[PDB]
Amino acid sequence: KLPVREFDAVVIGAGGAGMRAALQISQSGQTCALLSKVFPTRSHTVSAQGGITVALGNTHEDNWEWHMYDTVKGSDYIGDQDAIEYMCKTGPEAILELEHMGLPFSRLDDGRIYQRPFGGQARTAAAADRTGHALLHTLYQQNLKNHTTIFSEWYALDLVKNQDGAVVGCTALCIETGEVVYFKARATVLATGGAGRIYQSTTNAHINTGDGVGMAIRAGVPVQDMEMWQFHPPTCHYMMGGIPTKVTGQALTVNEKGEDVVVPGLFAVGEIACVSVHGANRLGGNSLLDLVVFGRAAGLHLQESIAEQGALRDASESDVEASLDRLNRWNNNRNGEDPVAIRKALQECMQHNFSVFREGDAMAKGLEQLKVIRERLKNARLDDTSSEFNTQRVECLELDNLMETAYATAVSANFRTESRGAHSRFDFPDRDDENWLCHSLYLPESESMTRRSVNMEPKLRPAFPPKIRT
Amino acid sequence: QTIRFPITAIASILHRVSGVITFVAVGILLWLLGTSLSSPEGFEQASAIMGSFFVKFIMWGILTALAYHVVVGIRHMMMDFGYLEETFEAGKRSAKISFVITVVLSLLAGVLVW
Amino acid sequence: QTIRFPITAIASILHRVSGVITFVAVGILLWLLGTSLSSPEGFEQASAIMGSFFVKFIMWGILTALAYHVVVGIRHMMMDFGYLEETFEAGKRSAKISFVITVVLSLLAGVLVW
Amino acid sequence: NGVHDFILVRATAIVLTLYIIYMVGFFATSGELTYEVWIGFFASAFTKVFTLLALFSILIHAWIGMWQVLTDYVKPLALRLMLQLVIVVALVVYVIYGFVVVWGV
Amino acid sequence: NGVHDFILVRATAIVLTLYIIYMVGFFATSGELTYEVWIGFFASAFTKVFTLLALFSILIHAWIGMWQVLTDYVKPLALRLMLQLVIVVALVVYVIYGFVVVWGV
Amino acid sequence: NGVHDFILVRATAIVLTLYIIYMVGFFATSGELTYEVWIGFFASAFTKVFTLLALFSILIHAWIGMWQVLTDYVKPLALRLMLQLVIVVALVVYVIYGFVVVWGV
Amino acid sequence: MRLEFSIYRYNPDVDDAPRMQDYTLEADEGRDMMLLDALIQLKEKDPSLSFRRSCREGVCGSDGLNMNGKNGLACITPISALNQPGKKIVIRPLPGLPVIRDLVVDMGQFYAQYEKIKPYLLNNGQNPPAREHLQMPEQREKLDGLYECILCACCSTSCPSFWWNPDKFIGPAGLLAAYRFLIDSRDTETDSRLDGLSDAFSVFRCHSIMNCVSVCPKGLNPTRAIGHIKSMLLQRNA
Amino acid sequence: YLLNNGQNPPAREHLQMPEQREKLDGLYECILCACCSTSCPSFWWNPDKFIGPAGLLAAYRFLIDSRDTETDSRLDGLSDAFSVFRCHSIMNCVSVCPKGLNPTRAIGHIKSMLLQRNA
Ligand SMILES: Cc1cc2nc3c(=O)[nH]c(=O)nc-3n(C[C@H](O)[C@H](O)[C@H](O)COP(=O)(O)OP(=O)(O)OC[C@H]3O[C@@H](n4cnc5c(N)ncnc54)[C@H](O)[C@@H]3O)c2cc1C
Ligand code: HEM
Ligand code: HEM
Ligand code: HEM
Ligand code: SF4
Ligand code: SF4
Ligand code: F3S
Ligand code: F3S
Ligand code: FES
Ligand code: NA
Repeated sequence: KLPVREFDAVVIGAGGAGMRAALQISQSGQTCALLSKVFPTRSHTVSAQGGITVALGNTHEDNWEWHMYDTVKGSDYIGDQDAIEYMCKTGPEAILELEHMGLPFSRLDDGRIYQRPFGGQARTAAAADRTGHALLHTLYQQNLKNHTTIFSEWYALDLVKNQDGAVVGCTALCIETGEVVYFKARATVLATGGAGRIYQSTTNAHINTGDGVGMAIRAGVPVQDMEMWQFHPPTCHYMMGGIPTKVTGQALTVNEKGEDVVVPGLFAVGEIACVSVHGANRLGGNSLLDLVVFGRAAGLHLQESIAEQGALRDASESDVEASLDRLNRWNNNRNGEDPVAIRKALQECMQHNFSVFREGDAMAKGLEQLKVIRERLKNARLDDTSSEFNTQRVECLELDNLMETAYATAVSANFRTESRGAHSRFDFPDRDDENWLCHSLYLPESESMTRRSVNMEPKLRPAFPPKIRT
Repeated sequence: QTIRFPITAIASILHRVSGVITFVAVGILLWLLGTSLSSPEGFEQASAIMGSFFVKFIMWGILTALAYHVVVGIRHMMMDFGYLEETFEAGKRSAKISFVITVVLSLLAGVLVW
Repeated sequence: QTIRFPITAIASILHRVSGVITFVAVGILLWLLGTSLSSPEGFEQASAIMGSFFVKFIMWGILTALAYHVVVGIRHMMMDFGYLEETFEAGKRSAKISFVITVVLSLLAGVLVW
Repeated sequence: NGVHDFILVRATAIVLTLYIIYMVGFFATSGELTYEVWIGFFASAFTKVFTLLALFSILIHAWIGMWQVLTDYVKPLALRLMLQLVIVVALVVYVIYGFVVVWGV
Repeated sequence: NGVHDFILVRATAIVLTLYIIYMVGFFATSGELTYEVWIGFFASAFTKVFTLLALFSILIHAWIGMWQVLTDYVKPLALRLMLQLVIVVALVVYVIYGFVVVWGV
Repeated sequence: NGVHDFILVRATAIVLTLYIIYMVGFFATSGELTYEVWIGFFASAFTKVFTLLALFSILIHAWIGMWQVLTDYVKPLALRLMLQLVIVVALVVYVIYGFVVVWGV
Repeated sequence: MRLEFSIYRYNPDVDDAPRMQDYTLEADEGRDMMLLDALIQLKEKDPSLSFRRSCREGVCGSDGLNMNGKNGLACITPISALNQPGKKIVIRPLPGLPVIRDLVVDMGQFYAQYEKIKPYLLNNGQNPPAREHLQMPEQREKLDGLYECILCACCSTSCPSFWWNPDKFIGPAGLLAAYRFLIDSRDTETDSRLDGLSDAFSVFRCHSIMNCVSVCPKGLNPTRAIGHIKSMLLQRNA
Repeated sequence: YLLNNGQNPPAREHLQMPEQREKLDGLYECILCACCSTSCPSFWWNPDKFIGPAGLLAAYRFLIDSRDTETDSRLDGLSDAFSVFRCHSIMNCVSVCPKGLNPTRAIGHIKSMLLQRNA
């Protein structure tokens, strides 16, 4: 019964990393959908009091080799540099390609890009207080330029997963129409990001209902180190981890052994998509640099991905029954417990026992706390009976999303017997570099944890070992 | 619906209202000039009609509204010539002084009446 | 800067200069007609003002410049009607004949003066 | 267009300013007006020409003025059209009456 | 536009040519002009109507003429605008004075 | 343009209708017209202003009328142009003669 | 503070147009809060409310609420400025907008009006520079008041001239965009935009109301745009 | 021919109330037999400047077919040329029409709308 429309590219999120993706799919030409939750400019990216960072050449010399040196000494030598390779080699190109869009970046008296200093040793630029504001506004103005058809004020509740294990589209539930639709498309780029809503005091905004991990994990898509979580100095600010992917775009899964395999029909960029180029302390604006240049790569790497996987099928139109039965279960609850109290207790437990300090005894204590709360969560009452429109409805769904992210971080506190990078422990303050030189991995259906090895940056430069932090 | 602070609206409306009434003024004054100049037989007649206190009230109103219109018109003129600078304080001081000189020119009409 | 051979420039400028002076001529002649016709008391007065040799110089100049303007105007008219053919010899012969008839019409003004 | 209107309004307001200055200045320096002096100050050239110029400029100005009013406020189209007709005939009647009353003296 | 101007200039120059021909032809055939004959040759219909037509055509012609001059030479814009205002009031004053001086006879 | 012409024609036809009604109504209620009564009914304001308004409106109307005729029928361009010149001078001469014959009474 | 709240209408789809139901809650005095916190606290008792909130820092024009008759940023405007001596704080939705939801009303007319100004650069293709654009910061120091219009629709709904003719006008910010893409020296397509704006009586429909500047949430100058663009336009078509 | 700037208010099929179709039943069957066109007195003298009756039936069809939103550009493009008004309301063509179509109706509503715009 549900009306469906055939597409070649859909995007989960509108601005930040998403604007880039939809713009590159527009200049591709076939078709470029644009779904979101809020009107583009209202995206969290608009809070932008920190400038884009890319070396274009000051009065002095600045090479991409120094770029790699500083961006790796910052990351505390934990992740692979293939993505750092691509970043430090393609950044300037993309930033100047954006500067040709008339993007109002502040210049120097000669007429050249302005540059300022930050932590570590010579390029942390800035336009004004509103740098990313101008970034988003210019990407939106180019969206107008190429007439990309935005579908704003909607939601994505879950993705599609067939028998052979592919993704061929996404469902949607709106606020202007409020009726679920299905956009079927081989390319579904989860580029939304953010979860901090599950905590009390943080920098993030309330539109971040924590979905980029919600649909992923619920659909059964794995994740990499959902506990790499930076707390801006002492308020939480960033989710280093997120869905896995590569520099070219496609997400990754694992078999019963643990070998990384390309997932059919999924993509990811933006602060959600993690390649750990931010690590312990993100470089100033390397999530910004992520959403710009990694997204430019996600655009330039479209034909290479669609050619190997294409002309697939739907799960006999029987997988939309998954989210359909989720919404039916929504059509189940009449009374019970208010979801507000559930979220309250969860938030409390997590900010209590999974911030900078995670103490083993209290770690298992909060584990069983959040676990019993998860068990009892099923029967939740519903404050609004409205037929046409409300807010509460989406609020309801966001619970079944928010909590899930926290889960992963909690579990990972049982998988790291040291204080590695931002991750810190009272019972383990040091940083061992012999066992967990590799990423973590949360397997959804088994809810378990495993490891995933990392390369020692061989692309074009003789590698260097992890130095001592002194 | 209600905003309670239309400081500019009152200043502005007073322009089109005065224009709309002066547009019929000019016709009343064309009539008065016509009926007056025709001969002596009318002149005193005309002054006779310049006499009644209803008519005196009107004519003073005609000329007061005219003065308001002229002054606000000059403000629109000079302010758009670029000869006047833009800010809040300039706007409120222009309102003040224009209103004062409007009442001043009004008093001139009163002097004519008396 | 200097070109030393603006044959057309002199012919052309003489058009806008004469226009600019005739534009004030027409006002001088409206004044003269006004002050003349008002009554007999002015007519001789007007002729009195038609008298001075400065004034006679002016009025003859008014009418000479007028004649130049009229003639060049006709050339612009006929030449653009397509009734006149284009070439160098046509241009120089038109210059010659127009200038001759301009001086001829000038002489008419002199005859009026005398 | 629109800048056409703008410029005509500003310029004709300039002429109108000069007028009202001169005319109500004469009212000022009246000093016991009389029929004799009244017809005196009117029968001139200067007064005659300046008053006809004033009425003509009021035409060319108030036309655009009421056009702006009746394109901003009175919404129905047939109404606004007939209303502008009434007002334009009002102005042209103003100027012609002006004629018959100044070139009769 | 521009062809509008072109055609108005050519046509009104046609009427002006006919005028100057007729008027200075009367000057030619004057033969000892007198006040009597002067007011005679003016009080006619023909002369009255043709002179008013002449002044009107001079308006409609010299307007565009000085527009061309002051759009080619006087470069600053505020200047040229006020200059055109002075010149246009000059022409309309010309025609109205013409009125007061021909329909008084 | 074209709707400009349309509206001017309709409106000036409205004024003309009102005129002919009033004027030939006076012819109706004549009741043994005399020179005395003839000059009587003309020397008024109302008649004077309404007749000048009528001739002016006939100008502004018949201009566009003959423009339409001579853009539909007379094909050669030089011809049609000079023909419109003759007709427009005819109308302006109509209105000026009207002047000299109504503001003389 | 223990407070009653009185709003326009908390459910539009109900048959009746007006609905002034009594909001009630008991709030504390020993801790300040902002209007959005009032919303957060209420939303669990009177369930049928709705609102469009984004950022809790007021940077993306989410909630430009016009309460009690005065507009402001809901994430800049606390409650004390509403609980003045007297009663009946008024936080009704915004003006002149379609009643499609309680407080997240439509802006299609507004955003479309912004759209009709072509708010984007355009280069015919000349490449005077090679690697990077060439612009003297003398521009940027006078461009710092155009590229932060957060589209909160405070000024647009607050223009007396714009009201009567909603479609024929262009609004203040719709002109801030034009001016931005005008005096940004990195373009050369001034004339076409100018004489496209010249045609419509939209530029001049302004009566220099100037109220919007005070009412602006960012403290932006639309009057300045209305000044220079009028100057330039006049200069062209004179 | 239709033209959609690109907005997709619907998803699968267009949205139109048959109240249009019951008043659209007299435009989309012009069989181009050139009876009315050669039978218009107004059109004769100026063959190129006019637009003909059926040339206006097409305009009206693509006008009051609610499935478009590009009325103004077509209207003020037609407004420029004196083609719409070159009509003297001859009305003979209706009798002469082979299909029994109403061009006069098109000449009526399009004049009304055009007048409404450019007044
Ligand atoms: C003061 C300050 C300092 C900063 N410092 C740094 C720094 O040091 N380093 C750094 O890297 N960055 C920094 N940033 C940038 C910022 O913190 C983020 O890193 C960055 O904005 C991430 O943007 P994004 O494109 O990845 O996400 P976004 O573009 O915000 O992704 C969200 C998108 O998805 C949409 N969306 C929202 N909810 C949903 C949903 N439920 N379903 C689907 N779509 C949805 C949104 O509308 C939006 O389009 C700073 C920012 C500020 C304000
Ligand atoms: C004396 C008779 C006058 C008449 C009949 C007249 C006519 C009008 C009318 C009716 C209006 C309002 C309609 C409109 O234009 O929006 C108007 C506006 C205006 N008037 Fe006059 N006016 C007169 C005097 C003046 C004078 C002396 C000035 C001096 C500068 C002036 C300046 C203006 C200006 C600038 C406007 C446009 C401002 C606006 O939009 O309100 N007016 N005119
Ligand atoms: C008698 C009073 C006249 C006045 C006040 C007058 C006005 C003017 C003026 C001032 C100019 C120069 C400005 C310009 O147009 O570029 C001009 C140009 C012109 N005049 Fe006249 N003119 C008069 C007589 C005539 C006559 C009798 C003719 C006969 C054909 C004529 C033909 C022209 C032409 C063709 C031009 C345009 C050529 C050019 O650009 O120089 N003028 N007119
Ligand atoms: C009394 C002197 C009148 C004159 C000099 C005059 C002038 C003209 C002329 C010459 C035409 C034919 C040229 C054309 O427009 O196509 C015309 C058409 C027209 N006349 Fe008059 N007319 C007069 C009276 C009237 C009156 C009283 C009406 C009353 C409504 C009227 C209504 C029309 C209309 C509607 C047209 C256009 C219809 C068409 O194209 O044939 N006319 N006018
Ligand atoms: S008032 Fe200022 S901040 Fe608000 S929408 Fe308008 S331009 Fe933007
Ligand atoms: S007369 Fe009717 S059927 Fe014949 S061509 Fe014209 S529109 Fe078609
Ligand atoms: S339209 Fe009016 S409200 Fe201000 S910005 Fe312009 S004067
Ligand atoms: S052009 Fe004439 S023939 Fe009929 S369709 Fe129109 S009235
Ligand atoms: S909440 Fe986003 S702007 Fe105030
Ligand atoms: Na993440």
